[PDB]
Parts: sequence; structure tokens; C-alpha cells
Amino acid sequence: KSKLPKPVQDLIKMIFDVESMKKAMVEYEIDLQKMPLGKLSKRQIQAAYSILSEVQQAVSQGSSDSQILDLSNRFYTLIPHDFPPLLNNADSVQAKVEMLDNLLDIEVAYSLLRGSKDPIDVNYEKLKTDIKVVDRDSEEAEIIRKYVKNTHATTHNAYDLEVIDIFKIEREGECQRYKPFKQLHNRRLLWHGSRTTNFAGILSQGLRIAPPEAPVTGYMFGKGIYFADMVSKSANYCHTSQGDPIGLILLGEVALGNMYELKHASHISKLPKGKHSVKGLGKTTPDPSANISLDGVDVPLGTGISSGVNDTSLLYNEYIVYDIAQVNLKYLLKLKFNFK
Ligand SMILES: O=C(c1cc(Cc2n[nH]c(=O)c3ccccc23)ccc1F)N1CCN(C(=O)C2CC2)CC1
Repeated sequence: KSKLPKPVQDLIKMIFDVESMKKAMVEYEIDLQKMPLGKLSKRQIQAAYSILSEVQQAVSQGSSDSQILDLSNRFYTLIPHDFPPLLNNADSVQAKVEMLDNLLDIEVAYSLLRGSKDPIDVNYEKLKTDIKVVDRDSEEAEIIRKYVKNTHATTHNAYDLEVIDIFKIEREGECQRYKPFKQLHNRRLLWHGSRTTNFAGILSQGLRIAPPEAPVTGYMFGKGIYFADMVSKSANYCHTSQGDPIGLILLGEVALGNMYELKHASHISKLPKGKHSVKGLGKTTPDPSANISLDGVDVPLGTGISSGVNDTSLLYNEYIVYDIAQVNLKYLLKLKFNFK
């Protein structure tokens, strides 16, 4: 019988939930009979990202309708679906890139799982992350809760958020890998929301950069690690419904350095000299006059006020780093979503 405290055991259950893995696949219209959870592989996915990279290049550089259709036919061969939309544009590509991002982390969670002691303690060790419950009445839980209420956007009014549990986390080797940037200026505690089915992958391997095979054109600001300073922007990425109105969000200390400010899409491979991050400018920004500090990290917990900028693609800000060593995962929050 496991010694871990109940909110932790309950977190481990959610993360390694094989049912939620299948649900998330069927939501991306995958053919479970032609390709179930067990038949999913890292290199199949990586090859499917490569076909998408080839699709985007064929659309860009003038290629025959016959060519793109063959590249498309191969994607659907490699990843069987059951609905066959032609992958001939940036939109069709982004939708498949978003699905593979989920498949890659689902296959990570199923590889660990299917690879003496209580099975919960075993699965917790495969995470290679120390997890502690943060006491509700601490300074840490004071700051983390205010950040939530304030930075929830007015337009994402469809639900209200309620904090269930706050976990302090520590990935093995992350502080040592972080050491080079531990010095950098502009250090912000930012939100990163993802489906619960991706958390085994995020804790075991940390937040990564998409595989080399993934098209840089498949992400608005290219192949980086993305954060928001507005809780609801990241909480929307939890994709909580009603069969599961409980999602997980991360808080990571991010080494922003010099921010390359952008208003629109920029499919960036590497940053220009003199820059360490990208800041996508939102129409609404959390007030810089209500900012606070926590353990050497700046917290933009200010309320949502106009940034001035109007000619932008983004309603709200977002932050991108292009080195995995620029992020320090600090907290995992378990949230309750209350829909209208
Ligand atoms: O950080 C993102 C990412 C997330 C999103 C959606 C998103 N998800 N979550 C957020 O909190 C967020 C905040 C601001 C802007 C977007 C987001 C979009 C493009 C991205 F490149 N990654 C997706 C691609 N990466 C992978 O490891 C994929 C799984 C193989 C690197 C991590």
C-alpha cells in the first residue's frame, strides 16, 4: 500500500488514466480499431510530423495537387483516422500538428506505464519529479490563488476557476540544467496549460521543443515553449468538458531575458542576437502596477487592463523561449472549471 498523500495519489491516477488517453485520441478522430493505444509509436508520430513538414513545403513551393494528395494519403496511412480531409493548407496542417503534439505525449505516458511495491508508488517514480502538496494557508498558496482570480480574462467568461490542490514540483536534473540561465534578467512565473493526458510526458521529460520533424510553420511563433500570463488563456488548453471538469496547469519560472516583441505570426527557428524570448502582444495585458515577487521570480498577478496596442493578432499576451534550459517547473495546480 502506497505512502504518498491522497491529493498526490489522485494526481498520479489522473495522469496515468488509460481511459482519458483513449478519450483524447477519439476527440482527435483517430481510428482506435486500426490503431489502438498499444500500437502507438514514437517514430510513427515522428514520421507523421515529417509528412506534415513535407506538406507545408509542397504547398509553399509550387507542387502538383497530385503531389500534396499523395503526401496527404501517406499521413492517413501512417495515422489511421475515422470521420478524409485533404492536407493542402496551413489550417489543415495546424490541426494535424496539434493532434500529433497530443499523440507524442500520450505515447510517452503509455511507454512509461507499460514498462513488489504499490503500482501508484511505481508510476510516481517513473515521473522522476518530486511532488509535494503546498499547504492552503502558506504565502505560496496566497500568491498562486490571487494570480488565478485576477488574470482570468473577461472574454473567457464561459467558466470560473476553483483551486483544488497546489503542488510544488521538482523535476530531476532541471535545476542543474537551469543553472546557466539561473543568472538571466527578466524572470517570470508563467502559466502552461495542457491536457491531463500530456502531464506524464511533461513531468518525466519536462517541457520540450517539438520534434525536429515538426514543421516550424505549425506553431504561431515557431518551435518554442509557450506560456501565458492570463490563467484562462492556458486553462482553455486543458480542454475540460463535463465528463471531466477538472484540468491541470503548470507554473514555470521562465528566463525571458530580452523579449523580441511581435504582434503577428513568426515561424522562427532561432532568436535574433540580443534576444532570449518572444512576447506576442495582446490587446489586454495584466496590469504591471500590481506585480509581485516570489522566490526571485516576478509574478504578473495584476488585473487585465488594455496594453494600448490595437493592430495585433492576439487578444492576450504569450511568451516563447527556444531553449529547454530556460524553464524551471515550479508548481502543478489541479483546477475545477465551473461552466455557465
Ligand atoms: O509549448 C508548446 C506549444 C503550445 C501551444 C498551445 C498552448 N498551450 N498551453 C499554453 O499554456 C499556451 C499559452 C500561450 C500560447 C499557447 C499555449 C502552441 C504552440 C506550442 F508550441 N509546445 C507544443 C510543441 N511541443 C512539444 O513538445 C510537442 C509534443 C511534441 C513543445 C511544447
